[PDB]
Amino acid sequence: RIKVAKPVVEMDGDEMTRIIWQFIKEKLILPHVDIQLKYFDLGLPNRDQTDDQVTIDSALATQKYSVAVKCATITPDEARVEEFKLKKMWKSPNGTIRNILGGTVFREPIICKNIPRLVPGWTKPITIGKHAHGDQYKATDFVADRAGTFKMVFTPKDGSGVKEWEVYNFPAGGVGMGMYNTDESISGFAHSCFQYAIQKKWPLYMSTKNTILKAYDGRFKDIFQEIFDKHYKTDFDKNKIWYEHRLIDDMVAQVLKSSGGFVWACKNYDGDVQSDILAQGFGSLGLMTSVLVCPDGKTIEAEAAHGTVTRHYREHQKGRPTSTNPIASIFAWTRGLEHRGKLDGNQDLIRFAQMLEKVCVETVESGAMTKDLAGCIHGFLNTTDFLDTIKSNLDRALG
Amino acid sequence: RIKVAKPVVEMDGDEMTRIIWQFIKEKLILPHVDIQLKYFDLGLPNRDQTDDQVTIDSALATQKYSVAVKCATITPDEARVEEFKLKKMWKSPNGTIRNILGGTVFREPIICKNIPRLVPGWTKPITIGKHAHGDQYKATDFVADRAGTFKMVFTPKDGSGVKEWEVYNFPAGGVGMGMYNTDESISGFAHSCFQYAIQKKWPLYMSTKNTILKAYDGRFKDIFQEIFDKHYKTDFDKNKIWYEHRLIDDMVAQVLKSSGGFVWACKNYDGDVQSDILAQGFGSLGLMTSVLVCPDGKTIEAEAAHGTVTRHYREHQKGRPTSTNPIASIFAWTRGLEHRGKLDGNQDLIRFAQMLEKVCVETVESGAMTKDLAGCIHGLSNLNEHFLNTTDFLDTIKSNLDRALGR
Ligand SMILES: NC(=O)C1=CN([C@@H]2O[C@H](COP(=O)(O)OP(=O)(O)OC[C@H]3O[C@@H](n4cnc5c(N)ncnc54)[C@H](OP(=O)(O)O)[C@@H]3O)[C@@H](O)[C@H]2O)C=CC1
Ligand SMILES: NC(=O)C1=CN([C@@H]2O[C@H](COP(=O)(O)OP(=O)(O)OC[C@H]3O[C@@H](n4cnc5c(N)ncnc54)[C@H](OP(=O)(O)O)[C@@H]3O)[C@@H](O)[C@H]2O)C=CC1
Repeated sequence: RIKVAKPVVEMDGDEMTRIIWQFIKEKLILPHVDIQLKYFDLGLPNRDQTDDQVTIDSALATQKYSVAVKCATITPDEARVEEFKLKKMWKSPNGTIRNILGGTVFREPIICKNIPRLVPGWTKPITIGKHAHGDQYKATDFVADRAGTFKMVFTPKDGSGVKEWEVYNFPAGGVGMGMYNTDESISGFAHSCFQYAIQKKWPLYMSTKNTILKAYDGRFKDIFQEIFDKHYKTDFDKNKIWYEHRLIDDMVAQVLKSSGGFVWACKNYDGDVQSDILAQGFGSLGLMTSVLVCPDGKTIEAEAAHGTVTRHYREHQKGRPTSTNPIASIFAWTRGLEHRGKLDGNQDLIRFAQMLEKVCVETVESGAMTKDLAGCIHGFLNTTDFLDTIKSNLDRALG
Repeated sequence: RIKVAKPVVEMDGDEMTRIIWQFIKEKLILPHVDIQLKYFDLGLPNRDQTDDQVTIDSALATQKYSVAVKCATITPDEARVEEFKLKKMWKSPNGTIRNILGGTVFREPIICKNIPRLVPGWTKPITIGKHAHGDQYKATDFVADRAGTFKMVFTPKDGSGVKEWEVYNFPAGGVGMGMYNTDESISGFAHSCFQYAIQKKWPLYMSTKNTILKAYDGRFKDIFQEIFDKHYKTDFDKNKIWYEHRLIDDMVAQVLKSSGGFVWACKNYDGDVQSDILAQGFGSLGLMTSVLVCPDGKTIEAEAAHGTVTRHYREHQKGRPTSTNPIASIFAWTRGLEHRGKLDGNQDLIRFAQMLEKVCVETVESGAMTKDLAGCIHGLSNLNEHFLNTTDFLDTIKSNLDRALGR
C-alpha cells in the first residue's frame, strides 16, 4: 500500500457514474493507496442542500491541494427540479469549477487495439484543447415574455464614452442572452495549446466562426496569431510543425477526412461537442480522458468527458443490469494520481496509476468489455462484472 | 427549350463557386430552359460598391418570385477587408437573406453508389433541419478594450418593469456579445421539422444545450415539446415514428454511431457545423443539397452547403488546374427549377431538373469525378490519374446531359 504525502480533492457525482466511482475508490484505489482524500459531495441532493456552496468549496480546495478527481454530475433543468425537488436550477458544477480554476481541458481517446473505429481513417489519436472559461458556461440568458427593446451597454471604469447597442426590438415573445470572454483567459488558452503542440511535435489548428462573430471570435484568431508570431513561430519551425486557424464548418470536415495526429484548439462549446465526436469516432465515450490544466501549470482536475449516463441509470432504477464503461472514470483517478505522484516525486504512485491504466486497456484487448465496445466489434459484460474483471486483473498484475 | 412563365432569382457569388456557377447557367441551364432570371451579383466587389443593398434587394425579390438560386459568397473579416479593400466588414449575405426570409434550411447528402463513406455505419441518409433565424447570425458583439461593466437592458414596450443583468465586470480587455431568437421563429422551425419527419416517415431528434442555457435553449425544448403534444403526437404515433430532445454532446455521438434514417432539428450554429460533418461523412462537401424553406410554405432558396472554396481558387489564381466538385452547385439550380416547376405546374421543367440531377449521380457512378470523390476511393495522398479537373468534369456533365436529352 503506497503512502501519499499530500491530499487529492475528490468530487463525488451522480447516477450511474456515482455507482462506478464508489467501486473505483473503495475497490481499486484505497486497497493499494494510503491517500488522504478531501471529499466533496457534488451529488445533486448535496448541491441543493448546501445551495451549491459545496461546488465552490471543492474548487477552492483544488486551488489549494493542486489535484482534483471529478465524477460526472447532473446539471439541472426544469425536469430535474421536479425529479429531485430542488430549490432552483443550479448552475453546472463543471462551469463553476472551470471558471474558478481556469485553463484548458485536454481531451483525447483511450486507444484499445481490438476496438474498431466508427471513422476508420483516424489512424493516429487527436487531442482537443478545449477553452475552459467563459462563453455559454458564464452566459446570462432570459425569456422575454413581451414586446420590448433588448440593449447592451458597456460602462468603462475609466469613465470614458459609454457604449450602447440595440440588440433587438422584440415584436413579441422570445429569448435573449449575453456572454463574454477575457483577453487574459484566451491568452492562457493559446499558450497552453502552443506548449502542448510543441511537446507532442504535432501541428496545431484553432477553429472559430470569426466571419460571423467578427469581434468576439476575431479576438481568438488575433490573440492566437499574435502569441504564435511572438513566442512559438521559431519553435514550430524547428520541430517541423505548423499553426493554422480554420473556420469551424471547414475544420470539422477537415478532421473527419484526416488521419489524426494533431492538436485542435476548440472554443468552450465546440470543445464539448467535438470531443464527443472524437470519443465516439475512436471507439466510445467510455474511452476518452479529460484533464483541466490550470494556467499556473500545477493545478489539475481530471474527469471523464461523458455525463452521469442517465439512460443506463434508468435501467438500474428498474432493477435491470447495465453495461456502462468505467474506463474513463478509472482514468480520472489514475491521471489525478499520476499528477499527485509527479508533484510529490512519488515514483511508486505514478507506477501504480500507469499500471491501472494498462490493466484497463489489457482487459479490453483480452476480449472482456462492456456493450458500448462490443457494439464496435459486432454491432459483453455487465457493469459490475466488467469492474470485477478489472479488480481481478489489477490484483493479478500486482504480482 | 423549356418555356418558363414565372422568374427565378439568381444570386451570383464569389471565387471558385462563381466560375462553376457561370458554366452551370450558360452551358447547362440556359441552352435548355427559356427562363427570366432576376439577376443579383452578390459577389463581394458588388456588395461593397452597393453598400450591401444588392443582398437586401435579392432577398426581397425572392419573397416576390418565391424562388432563389444562390452561389456561395465570401463573408468578409479583417483579412478580406485588406484583400478587397472594403468600406467595412459586411455581414454574411446568408445571414441577411436568411433573416429576411426566415425558415428552416434542410440539408441532406447527394448519394453516389460507388462513393465510400468516411463513416461506413451511415447506411441510410440523414436530413438536418437547421434553424435559419437569429442566434449568432443576428448577434451584437464587441471588443472591450478596457475595464468596465457589461450589462443587458430589457425595456418592455408596455411600460412595465425595466430589467437589468450584469453579464460581467471586465477587470481588463475582453469580448462581449448579445444575441436573440423569437417564439414565432422557433414555432415555425418546429412545425417545419415535424411535418418533414411525417412526410419522410422518419423519427425526429432535436438538439440543444438547455442544461447550460436554461432559459434560451429551454425555450427551444419547450416550444418543440408543446407543438408535438398539441399537433403531431397522433400523426407520429400512427406513422410508427417518434420525437426526442437530446443534449447536443450526446446527440452528435448518437449520430456518429447511428445507421442514419432520421431528421435532426439543429439550432442555427449546430446546423452549419453538423451539416458539414454529415456532408463529409457521406462522401463530400460537394455532395450535399441545401434548401431554405420559408414559413409561408411557398418561398424557397436553394444553395450548396459549402463555401466559395478559396483554397482551390488560390491555385486557380496561380494558373494551376483545380478539381472542385460542382454537383452541390448544380443541385442548387435543379432544386430551384424543380420548385418553380411545382408552383407553376410545368412538368417539363420538373423532368429536366430531375434529369440533370440523375446525370450528376450517373457521371460519378460511371467513374468520372473530381479529386474530393476520387480521394474517397484511392486516398487523398495516393491521385492525378483518377480525377478530372473542374472544367473537364463540367464538360463531362454537359456531354452526359446532351446524351440524356437525346433519348
Ligand atoms: N462533465 C459532466 O459532468 C457532464 C454531465 N452531464 C450530465 O449528465 C446527464 C446525462 O446526460 P446525457 O446527455 O445522457 O449524456 P451522457 O454522456 O451521460 O450519456 C449519453 C449517452 O452516451 C453513452 N455513454 C456515455 N457514457 C458512457 C459510458 N461511460 N459507457 C457507455 N456508454 C456511455 C450512452 O449511450 P447509449 O444510451 O446509446 O448506450 C449514454 O446514454 C445530464 O444530467 C447532464 O447534465 C453531461 C455531460 C457532461
Ligand atoms: N453559404 C456560403 O456562402 C458559405 C460561404 N463561406 C465562405 O467561403 C469562404 C471559404 O471558406 P472555407 O472555410 O474555406 O469553406 P469552403 O467550404 O469554401 O471550403 C473548405 C474546404 O472544403 C472542401 N470543399 C468545399 N467545397 C468543395 C467542393 N465544392 N469541391 C471540393 N472540395 C470542397 C475543400 O477542402 P480541401 O481544401 O481539403 O480540398 C475546401 O478547401 C469564406 O470566405 C467563407 O466566408 C463559407 C461557408 C458557407
